[PDB]
Amino acid sequence: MTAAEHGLHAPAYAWSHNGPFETFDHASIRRGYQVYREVCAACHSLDRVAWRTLVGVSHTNEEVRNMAEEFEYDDEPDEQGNPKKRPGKLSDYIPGPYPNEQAARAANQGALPPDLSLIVKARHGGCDYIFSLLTGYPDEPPAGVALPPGSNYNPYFPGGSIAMARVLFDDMVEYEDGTPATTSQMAKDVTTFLNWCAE
Amino acid sequence: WRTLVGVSHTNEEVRNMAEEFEYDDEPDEQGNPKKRPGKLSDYIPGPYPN
Amino acid sequence: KVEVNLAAIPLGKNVVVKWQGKPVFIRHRTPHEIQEANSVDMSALKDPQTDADRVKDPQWLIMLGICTHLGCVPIGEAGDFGGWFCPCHGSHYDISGRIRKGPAPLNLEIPAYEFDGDKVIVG
Amino acid sequence: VTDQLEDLREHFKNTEEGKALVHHYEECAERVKIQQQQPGYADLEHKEDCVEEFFHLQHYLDTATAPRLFDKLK
Amino acid sequence: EVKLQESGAGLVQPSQSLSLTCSVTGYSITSGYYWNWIRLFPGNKLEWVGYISNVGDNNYNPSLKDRLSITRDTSKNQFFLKLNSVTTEDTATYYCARSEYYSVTGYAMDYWGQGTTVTVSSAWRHP
Amino acid sequence: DIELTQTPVSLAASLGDRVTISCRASQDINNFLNWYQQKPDGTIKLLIYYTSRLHAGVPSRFSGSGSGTDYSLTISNLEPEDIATYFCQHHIKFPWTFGAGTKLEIK
Amino acid sequence: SNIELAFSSVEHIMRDVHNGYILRYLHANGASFFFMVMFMHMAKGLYYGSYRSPRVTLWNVGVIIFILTIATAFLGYCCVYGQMSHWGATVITNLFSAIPFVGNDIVSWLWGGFSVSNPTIQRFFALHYLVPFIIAAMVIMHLMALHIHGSSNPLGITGNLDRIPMHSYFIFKDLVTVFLFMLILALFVFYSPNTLGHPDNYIPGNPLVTPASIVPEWYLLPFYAILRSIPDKLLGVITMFAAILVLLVLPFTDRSVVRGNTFKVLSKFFFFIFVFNFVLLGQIGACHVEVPYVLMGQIATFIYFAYFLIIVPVISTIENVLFYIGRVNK
Ligand SMILES: CCCCCCCCCCCCCCCCCC(=O)OC[C@H](COP(=O)(O)OCCN)OC(=O)CCCCCCCCCCCCC
Ligand code: HEM
Ligand SMILES: C/C=C(C)/C=C/C=C/[C@H](OC)[C@@H](C)[C@@H](OC)[C@@H](C)CCc1oc2c(O)c(OC)cc(OC)c2c(=O)c1C
Ligand code: FES
Repeated sequence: MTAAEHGLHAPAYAWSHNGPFETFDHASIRRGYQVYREVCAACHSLDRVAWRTLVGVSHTNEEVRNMAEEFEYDDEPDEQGNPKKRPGKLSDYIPGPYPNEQAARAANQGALPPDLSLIVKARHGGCDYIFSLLTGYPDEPPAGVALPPGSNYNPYFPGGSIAMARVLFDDMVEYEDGTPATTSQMAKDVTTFLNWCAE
Repeated sequence: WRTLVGVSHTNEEVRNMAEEFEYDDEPDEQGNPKKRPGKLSDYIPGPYPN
Repeated sequence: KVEVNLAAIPLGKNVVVKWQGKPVFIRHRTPHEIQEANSVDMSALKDPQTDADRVKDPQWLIMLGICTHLGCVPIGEAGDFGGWFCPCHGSHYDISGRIRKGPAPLNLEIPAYEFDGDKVIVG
Repeated sequence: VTDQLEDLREHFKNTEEGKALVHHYEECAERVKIQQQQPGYADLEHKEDCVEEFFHLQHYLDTATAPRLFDKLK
Repeated sequence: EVKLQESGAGLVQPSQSLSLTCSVTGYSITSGYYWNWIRLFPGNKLEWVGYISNVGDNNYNPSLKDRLSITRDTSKNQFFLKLNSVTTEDTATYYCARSEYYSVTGYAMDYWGQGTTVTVSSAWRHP
Repeated sequence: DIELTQTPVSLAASLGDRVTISCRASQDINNFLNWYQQKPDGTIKLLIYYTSRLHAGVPSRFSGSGSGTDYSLTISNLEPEDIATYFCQHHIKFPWTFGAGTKLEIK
Repeated sequence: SNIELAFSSVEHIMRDVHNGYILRYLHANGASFFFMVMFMHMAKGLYYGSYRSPRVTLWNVGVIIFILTIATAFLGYCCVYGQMSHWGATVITNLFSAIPFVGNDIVSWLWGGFSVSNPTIQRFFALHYLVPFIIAAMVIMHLMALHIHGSSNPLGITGNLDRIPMHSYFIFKDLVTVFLFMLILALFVFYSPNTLGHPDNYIPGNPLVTPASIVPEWYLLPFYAILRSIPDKLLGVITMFAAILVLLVLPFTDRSVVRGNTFKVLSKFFFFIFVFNFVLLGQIGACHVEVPYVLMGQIATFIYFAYFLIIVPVISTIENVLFYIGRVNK
């Protein structure tokens, strides 16, 4: 198999959760959520993650309740059988951006942005792969590589041609704790948060 | 509907009976909801939504 | 049955749609692809079949995307014959969906279909 | 503050191994653009690309930056 | 790649028979399409002569149906043309060509032979 | 025997302008019309088949409009040079017939 | 078991069920360990001649159990309904389409429809629950056949002149390996739960896309490699199935007058050629169908069969004569 087909091997970063005695860095998780909400949520769903699971991990009870109440969910119909909405609660699952697959492909030129609840375990490389994909977008594809209009080059992606454009840019997000929001700082935070979503 | 065929009505009679009702179809290319006439594989529609 | 809007399908691009739970491959073949398809010697095919017996309109290659070996779905625009490659046991199919190499014994099966203006109806 | 990873990559692109690697790629990039200018390039099938050279370079940078990057992050 | 190589006497005396041979390589005559013969008269004007399908069915132009004989040799993978009792009117450059058939687009001649200029003349040529 | 008549039989133009030839038949042919390019060196290749379909290797600068009995073959320019006689044939039924020809000289 | 709910239900066990991830990781990793220990159990047999008289019935029941366990593990993998589950179900059920005439009919019957769908996943769960009890019953038949002849020993000779009770001695010796087994398994369950698995199975099954990264579960790779080595559909499935059945031939192809390899230089050597060849067959299994690998797999496949049908009988005969002329002075 040609190197292009395989994809560039994702290198071994020093994740603080790596190691038998190491837990997650919950500060990194809390930041990753913010990055997911402000940058990833517009295209990617997090269907298997329920609001209540955040409480006591990266946010307090009241914080999650507020975030949850910002979304509308279906409620039991009224006395006349008319459909009516309701604000979200802790027992609900984090909502996706699209109502269905057809809509999802429409907003992304045919491609379907996969759910990210298990993306860390659903890929060879895990965190290393995710982080490397998010920070490994060159500005231009290597010479002689024909990129089909609608694609973006990324060496870590098998085939090198990915339908997701680079979305992480310096200080595109304003961290609550004032941490320098660089592209790699954000990739390290989402990835850590995504690992928690998966495990 | 398909169970009425060969029991109390012909294939045509049931097909026509079913086609008088609407059912949720697969959404269009844009993701918007769309309806379609019923078919033999569908179940006799009820009078109330809930 | 099922319909497909051929007006949408660009030039040399593949489209996979579901029909009876099985996948249906439809390609808008380029002129070069159409030639490559009808210019192959039968003696180089374990399952001899002309491109003409497989397509009603040279522009639209329509077939069931089921590898005749053990069922997997061939990957499009892959393999050593400018066609499809089955990742399961290494079966290569050409730009006409014919079996060229590997354990598969037959060309991708052509389903029944009919044209109708800007769209086709498989089933 | 500028991206820590971008800095590290820039630093290592300047080592002897890095410069030789970018040279090898750039040498390839030239041969390619000249190939694209030639008459009848579109119909070759045996078109050259510089992914291999690029991978060799990116691999070198990764092997150097991976063990250092997180010490520079929060 | 498919190729049609023509050969044969490019000069026949009036009243005699014209014998042209088209050698096909890269594809098989018996495989599946139609193998034609066509001629370009002196002054640019094309006329379809006839063919022989992959099975052996002959379809000629009613204008010449009583003189021609488009045969083939499966073992050598090549088809022939034979126009009996030629006239100076038969003078033209003859081309053999494969015509493919698709149920929606119909017929189309995609592979043409080099072409052989034949001339009906009482002139003598070393055999 | 269906008969075709091309127009303008033998034309000329400079390297650059968009020329437009056209055929016409006695009977009504669906869209069963093919166009052929005939180089001065005695070589003949297929250009367009079934009214608008382009054959392998022919540039996009070759259109093919038409229906019923009127047909056309539009271009855009002649670079390097498309100087050759263009023919057209039908095939709804036998025998098949070609056009009168249309030389495309540059002057 | 619903095809629309399967994958999510396993995720529900993984996230919502107290200690549910421990159940799944134990079950999943437990499957692999089951196979690693079984391979060693079988290898132990080949080595010490446990398959020969009067223990052939014992061995044949074992081969039966091996097949049943493999089918069980397969059915289990299908219940997760990941990307590997779907395609595994498709390929494996299709293995039967090789049967002439009734071939495609059996597949349709196993599927219960046009393709691997709801009816297939639901029946596969029902059968996954059933086979393990059949295996338990066969294990009893296995123990019954073992009991009348007792175990053999590393010396390959009679153990009747010196026996010691199962209790205390072997009850406590088995406890040693039980704890070791639990220690190693715990290491994977808690620290490396997905090392022996595949990431693609963390993706819901999709009937329209076979990932290019598709690879069978590690314990089935050697058999998978054997099938790929044959450029013919039918012959491919037959050879793969013959790879399991040829184990039944060992009692007859072992011409040796002594049981076991302990005192046999040539047999000890070729035995390891067999073990590493099996491991290699597994490695070829994980590789793509490409030039060097295809030939290596075909030669390794040949070695696999040649071991039982050619090597063992030739080597054992030769050693019979070596033991004789190497001391008998006449
Ligand atoms: C369908 C086909 C089924 C068969 C598949 C077989 C798969 C291979 C099984 C995997 C493990 C292999 C187990 C080896 C088999 C039993 C080994 C054995 O019994 O070795 C005994 C030997 C010395 O023992 P003696 O009893 O002869 O000593 C007499 C002293 N007078 O002591 C030795 O030789 C030393 C111990 C050797 C260790 C085994 C190393 C091989 C490890 C494989 C690595 C796995 C890769 C993932
Ligand atoms: C930092 C926020 C984001 C993260 C963490 C993220 C992560 C990912 C990952 C891991 C994949 C899977 C790649 C694979 O299959 O190997 C992916 C795919 C994709 N993403 Fe994102 N993404 C983010 C934001 C976005 C945004 C905002 C959009 C929509 C504009 C988007 C659109 C897509 C699409 C279309 C794909 C399909 C790739 C393909 O198969 O070619 N992503 N993303
Ligand atoms: C109702 C019960 C039924 C129908 C049971 C059927 C049992 C059949 C056999 O068991 C006895 C069978 C499992 C056994 O063959 C001897 C295995 C070694 C088969 C090995 C096997 O695995 C694969 C696999 O796992 C995959 O996963 C993603 C994918 C695969 O291809 C891409 C394969 C594959 O190509 C083969 C040969
Ligand atoms: S399933 Fe396609 S090659 Fe085996």
